[PDB]
Amino acid sequence: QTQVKDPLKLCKDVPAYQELKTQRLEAAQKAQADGKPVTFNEAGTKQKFERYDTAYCGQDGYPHLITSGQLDRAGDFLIPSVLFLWIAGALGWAGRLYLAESKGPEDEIIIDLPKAIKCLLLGLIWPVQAIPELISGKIRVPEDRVTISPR
Amino acid sequence: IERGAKVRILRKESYWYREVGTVASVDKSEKTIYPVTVRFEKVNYSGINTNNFGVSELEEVE
Amino acid sequence: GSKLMPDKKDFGFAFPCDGPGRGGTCDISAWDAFYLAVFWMLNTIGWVTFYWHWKWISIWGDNVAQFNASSTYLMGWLRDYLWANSAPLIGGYSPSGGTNALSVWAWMFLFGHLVWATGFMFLIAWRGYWQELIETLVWAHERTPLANLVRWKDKPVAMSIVQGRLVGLAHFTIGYILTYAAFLIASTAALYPNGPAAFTPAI
Amino acid sequence: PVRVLVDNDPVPTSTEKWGKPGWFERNLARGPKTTTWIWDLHALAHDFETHTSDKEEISRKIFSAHFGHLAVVCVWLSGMFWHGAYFSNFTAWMENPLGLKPSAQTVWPVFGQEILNDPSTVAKGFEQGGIVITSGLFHLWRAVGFTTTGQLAAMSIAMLIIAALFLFAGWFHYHKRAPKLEWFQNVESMLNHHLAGLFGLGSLFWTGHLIHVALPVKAQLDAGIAPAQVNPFAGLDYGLMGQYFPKGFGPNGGLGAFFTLNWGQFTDFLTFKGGLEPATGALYLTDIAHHHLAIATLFIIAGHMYRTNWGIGHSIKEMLEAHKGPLTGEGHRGLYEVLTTSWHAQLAINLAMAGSITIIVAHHMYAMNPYPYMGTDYATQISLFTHHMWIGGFLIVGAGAHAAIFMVRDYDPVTNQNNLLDRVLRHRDAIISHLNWVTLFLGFHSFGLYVHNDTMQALGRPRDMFADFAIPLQPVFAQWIQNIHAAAPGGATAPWVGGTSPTWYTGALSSAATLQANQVLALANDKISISPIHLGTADFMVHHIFALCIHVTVLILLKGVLFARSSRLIPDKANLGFRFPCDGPGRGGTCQSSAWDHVFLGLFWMYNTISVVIFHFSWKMQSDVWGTVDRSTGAVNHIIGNTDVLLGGQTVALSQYAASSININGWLRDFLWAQSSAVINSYGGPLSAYGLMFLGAHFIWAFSLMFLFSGRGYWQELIESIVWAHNKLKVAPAIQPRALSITQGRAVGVAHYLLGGIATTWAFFLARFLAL
Amino acid sequence: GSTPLFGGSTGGLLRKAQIEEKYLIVWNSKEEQVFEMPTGGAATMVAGTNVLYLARKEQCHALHRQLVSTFKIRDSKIYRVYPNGEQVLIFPMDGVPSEKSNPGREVVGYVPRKIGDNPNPVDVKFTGKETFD
Amino acid sequence: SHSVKIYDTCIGCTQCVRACPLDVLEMVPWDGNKAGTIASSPRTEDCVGCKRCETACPTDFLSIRVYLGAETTRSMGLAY
Ligand code: CLA
Ligand code: CLA
Ligand code: CLA
Ligand SMILES: CC(C)=CCC/C(C)=C/CC/C(C)=C/CC/C(C)=C/CC1=C(C)C(=O)c2ccccc2C1=O
Ligand SMILES: CC(C)=CCC/C(C)=C\CC/C(C)=C\CC/C(C)=C/CC1=C(C)C(=O)c2ccccc2C1=O
Repeated sequence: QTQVKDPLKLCKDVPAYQELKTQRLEAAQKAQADGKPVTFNEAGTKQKFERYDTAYCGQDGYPHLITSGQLDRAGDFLIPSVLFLWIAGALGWAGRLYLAESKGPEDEIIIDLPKAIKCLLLGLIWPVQAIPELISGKIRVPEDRVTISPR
Repeated sequence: IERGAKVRILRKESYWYREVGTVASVDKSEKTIYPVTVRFEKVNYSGINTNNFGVSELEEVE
Repeated sequence: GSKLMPDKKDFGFAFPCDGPGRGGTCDISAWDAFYLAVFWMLNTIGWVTFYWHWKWISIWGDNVAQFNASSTYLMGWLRDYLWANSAPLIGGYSPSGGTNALSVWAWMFLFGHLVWATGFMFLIAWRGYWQELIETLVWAHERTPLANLVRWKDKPVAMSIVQGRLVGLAHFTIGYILTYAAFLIASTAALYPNGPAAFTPAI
Repeated sequence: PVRVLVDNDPVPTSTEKWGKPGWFERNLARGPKTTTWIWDLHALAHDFETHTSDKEEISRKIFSAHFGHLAVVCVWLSGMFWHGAYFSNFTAWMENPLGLKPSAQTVWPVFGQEILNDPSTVAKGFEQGGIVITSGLFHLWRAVGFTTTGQLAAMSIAMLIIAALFLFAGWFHYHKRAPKLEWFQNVESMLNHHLAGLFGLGSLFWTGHLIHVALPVKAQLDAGIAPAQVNPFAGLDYGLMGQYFPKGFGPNGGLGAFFTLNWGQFTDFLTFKGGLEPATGALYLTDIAHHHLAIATLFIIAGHMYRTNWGIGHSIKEMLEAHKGPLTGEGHRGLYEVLTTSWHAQLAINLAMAGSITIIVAHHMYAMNPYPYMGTDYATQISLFTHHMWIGGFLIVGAGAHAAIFMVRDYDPVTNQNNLLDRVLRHRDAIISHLNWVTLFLGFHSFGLYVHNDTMQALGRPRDMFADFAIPLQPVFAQWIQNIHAAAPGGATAPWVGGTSPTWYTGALSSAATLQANQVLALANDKISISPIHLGTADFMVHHIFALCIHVTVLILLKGVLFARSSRLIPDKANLGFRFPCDGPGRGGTCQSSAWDHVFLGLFWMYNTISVVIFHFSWKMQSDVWGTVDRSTGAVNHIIGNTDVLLGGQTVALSQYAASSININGWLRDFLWAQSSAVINSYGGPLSAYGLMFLGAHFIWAFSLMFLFSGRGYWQELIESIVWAHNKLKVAPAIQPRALSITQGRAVGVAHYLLGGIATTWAFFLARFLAL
Repeated sequence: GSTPLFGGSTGGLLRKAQIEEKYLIVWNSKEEQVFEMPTGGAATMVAGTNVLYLARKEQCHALHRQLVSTFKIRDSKIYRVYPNGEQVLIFPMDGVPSEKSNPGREVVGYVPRKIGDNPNPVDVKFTGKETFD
Repeated sequence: SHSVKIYDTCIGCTQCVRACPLDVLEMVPWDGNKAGTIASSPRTEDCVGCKRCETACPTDFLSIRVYLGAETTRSMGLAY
């Protein structure tokens, strides 16, 4: 057992990140002249480690994310969090909009496209409608209209 | 209760408990225990959409 | 009780099903939820004890950097934990090098794989297959000369629906535990058996 | 009596029915109310007998669906030729078939997946490289005379035209000119045309391709002409045909030798060699041409056996009615009525044969390699054997399924009165109980030997083992058969056959360890294409494992057929159908008593069967056959290489298969643990997709056990609490969520079990042999 | 009456039919015709009274279902035969079919409540009494 | 022998009686429904417990209930 007092520092200070960063750039310059089209070319790899330079790295040299809510690492989890909840909330609200306007079960196996695009467009701004339905209790059915089992 | 009215189910073992069905038939006779026939939007686990209830198991919501 | 079976308490804790009606009702009893959760308990404790063992053999073996690098993806668990530490175990007996002290764990490790896999037969192939098979064996015994003189006192029947689940769970569980115990003991006792445990206090 | 009865435009070609899925069956036409309807739609869509009772309308749907399937296969074949033409290193592989790995799938560079394009496929025309292919398509295309990629592109276009022809005829013979029921029942005319026309003239026309394309192209490549310079029409010029084949295409003229019955001139390009050519490791093309000419003659002859419209020929119904005896009652009477009124009876036979033939293809292709240089492509050899083993096993299980469907749907007591079918049913308890006994015998006396050996080795008693180094179990009958076939070319029973497969020549050796280079067939890359295959104790033991797994699979499928209609348990089982989950928890419990559930259980045992076969093939070929030869010592270095068995300790040298496969720990350590090192280390390179597929297939296999081990009553109750939360927030759907049916939960489980298990071995095999 | 024409099978009677009980099904046939045995296989019924010995009551009732659905033969009778030789008629019991209501039958198994008004299992604890009483 | 109970929700549709492969069930006259009849289970010593009767019963939650009890030769469905 060996205590790690400093598990994380800036990646640009870690020498195992400088190992990796030069080892990736050398592979990107190897494929630029006398090479093959790759996902990370020489300018793509420069920008990749331009982003990782001000990140936190462990001793292996790989970036580690901080998800505690701290705001110098808000791009690590907090900003992808708002982007997720907007897009996932849009798809959830759009299905809820389409379900209420459904003619029947045939609208569930044959998608009514101008109804579906409109619900998917109206779902895009879902917190314009959802939170005024969320404080009113309009988001939920009363308890004596929802089936339950014996107790 | 009469034919056509929307009614809630108080039969707890019913699939449609606390749901709203439509009265399709009320038996005009005595001696019949469960005289009111209710039709529903949801089939149960057997694909059945109707059942018979007493008036004591129904709540008129209309 | 539930919506599928509102009077389930009248049938008790352990019963097979309520038949193929209402869509089909296999594994509806509260006993069957016990049976399903034993798999999930065995899986969870498996994850817990895999994690304890790999973190500690990386400490004992001076390979913590390998644990920190390879535990973040599932191939690292397969290769660096399961595949690498199986080597002294499955070499416990061999045509080239004879046997050593790990031969009993090597044999138990295979035994546990066999018992666990035998559980799958009970868990997958259910009763009505076996009952029709037993009726042909009952026919064969009664028609075979010198053997039909011997008669059972109790009529052979296939195991009940609940019994097939219990016996299948028992083989699955025993095979689960014996395999891991053979692996845990033989990998530790061969590759990482002893260490100092003295330390210098910190100030 | 053989006429053509056709109704004209019986079905209008309209898209009105596309607005209503599930129109074809009376339960589904009422629309979805639950999610069970969705699965019911797919499971019933090709079950044409549930859609109508009209046998003629069922026969019309089948005939038209067959055209659609043929169009699918031709589109698939068109894609293979297209990817060979435009996305391959076929041009560079043709110059160096032994130095370059074939690749015909290249990968776009996003997310870093271009790591799957590898060097050792990189060459000119194929700069970025690609996935190494193991289908053997380049060896097949080179064998039948493809030299350039521009010829593959024309073949891709031709296959799309054949596909569009096939798809049009399916529209035509359903919507425009649909044949009547008596047209389909002309089985004597159908057999005449398929034997003489399809199989006979198909082989005769292929002989003409072999003679005029495949033979002269190979004559030009053997002359040293580069394949870009190879004239493909050289077999159509009689003069250029003269220089390669001086006797058959000579001054003693070609077609002049044919009509004067001077066929001895044709021994230049039609031979009876038998063996493999030592330079390519493949069969002689003149042997292949004479083969297809000889079987064309026999098939065209066979297609004149049955009577159609000219008096002569056999009547199948009168033939079947004559072949009866005292021991078998009325004999084959009524089987003509079975086989001309049941599509399932014909499908059961034709799946049994197609699956069994595909397995014969697997054995015959490794041992008698038809394609030059393919015998040294070990990943191709492994893949082609394994693929056709799996295809054959799946089709045999389907034969058991449709035999059972025949028994439920199309069996009639009036047709089968004391005939062969009726008499099999009347002793089904005798058949199944004897099959129960022989599987128990085989399982004890084959797998128990492995367990004996595991235990003896662990106890430190290797002299008590069943092994070549210990108590031997020699497979003396198979060694006898090998001795017969080794002696037969040139010998008394085949005097003018010049050779046979080299696998037979094991006379003359007592192990694969003591193999010299003169006995093996190595090519110019010094790699062994094929060798004598020694059969010892380990091959005795594994062959009785094969017999165990086949007999259990037979036991399950035959129990499903013979008890499809009734049992002592369920006397009216046929009224419940082919596919029902159970008859309730009574009679002790009747789960999985249906004939469908025997197909379900039989798939796992087929899986167990084919998994042992391909594992046996992989280890035995690596240990005893494949490898390299050294031009010093005449030494054969197999891929694995010769365990020393201690035993005394005076060490005994055996091949690794003979020394180690005789117990389960050897299979676990020396086969599964040792050879998985390629796939678990494949990350960061081009085989890393196999490492991902290896992990992902393990996942899918494990995921299947959720379905196999549980029951739907749990899941339906769990769905109830979840539907409550969707009900509570106005997100409940109108199509009510149901748990999968009991049968579907079994079908989902076995599909994911098979998919995960087979794809694991696929990733294991291909990473093993493409890395070494 | 006589046995239907059948060459015998392995799916018929076992030693239970000698020591415990077997079953007899009797039906009249107007035409000689072929039917499927519940044991497995095809047999021919005579033009007369047919008697057939079967192992279970369910096998007898399955043949009766086949005789009704396929051949329109209605008047089938099922007897339970004891090893001493006693026959007891078990089907049909009162001559009237079970599906048709008949004045004269006693109601058996009647519980005068809907199924969700059964008492709790804690109510019937430490007794052989069940909650379906 | 299994217990086959009939509850007062029976509508007299006779579908359980037709479903039963053992002739356990029959219709007796009643006054509690419009059909004037109710299923009865006089011959439950022949009941195998297959629950085909419960499958045929249309009433929400069912008017006929099979409780699997002590197993006999008859109720286990043994031909031996
Ligand atoms: C209209 C779409 C929709 C919405 C708004 C919801 C909402 C919810 N689901 Mg449900 N669910 C859905 C579809 C939806 N679901 C579908 C199609 C399935 C079958 C796969 C499920 C299966 C399911 C389970 C098993 C559970 C939930 C749960 C929940 C709740 C918690 C969030 C969650 O766990 O999501 C998880 C979502 C899924 C697993 C399904 C997502 C699959 C796709 C993305 C949804 C389909 C989108 C639809 C086609 C869009 C059409 C719109 C267009 C026509 C305009 C939340 C109320 C949980 C709960 O009960 O919490 C209290 C829970 O345990 N859902
Ligand atoms: C040219 C367009 C066309 C149109 C408008 C119709 C219209 C119809 N067909 Mg016909 N048919 C066609 C072409 C067409 N067909 C072709 C090309 C074939 C040969 C395969 C057939 C063979 C055929 C049969 C055997 C039957 C019909 C039936 C029908 C009727 C109902 C079909 C339905 O609702 O299922 C909806 C189906 C789909 C939307 C398509 C399913 C496609 C699956 C998923 C894949 C199929 C692969 C395909 C065949 C091959 C592609 C090869 C390659 C090029 C990719 C409807 C009148 C049915 C009928 O009339 O019953 C009385 C019926 O039984 N058709
Ligand atoms: C020439 C070959 C052939 C033909 C024409 C048929 C035809 C038929 N079969 Mg048979 N059968 C076959 C071979 C064949 N089968 C084989 C090889 C097997 C063994 C597996 C079977 C076993 C079998 C059973 C057990 C049953 C049938 C049934 C049927 C009938 C209905 C099919 C249907 O609608 O299902 C609909 C088809 C689907 C819903 C698609 C199937 C999808 C499979 C299960 C999984 C595919 C996954 C794929 C391999 C990998 C994808 C992974 C990727 C996407 C990630 C139809 C008569 C059924 C019947 O009742 O007959 C009356 C039936 O129960 N067959
Ligand atoms: C306890 C005692 C007195 C022993 C005396 C000494 C004696 C005779 C030892 C012998 C014990 C044994 C091995 C009895 C055979 C067990 C059997 C009927 C297995 C078939 C069977 C299988 C394989 C399933 O998968 C399955 C799944 C779900 C439900 C039912 C079944 C089922 O039935
Ligand atoms: C294009 C596309 C993919 C759209 C998404 C499609 C949409 C909208 C929903 C998707 C629903 C799907 C695809 C699956 C859920 C199936 C399900 C209820 C599983 C639970 C279940 C489990 C886990 C068992 O083990 C089992 C065992 C034996 C019997 C029954 C069961 C059983 O029922």
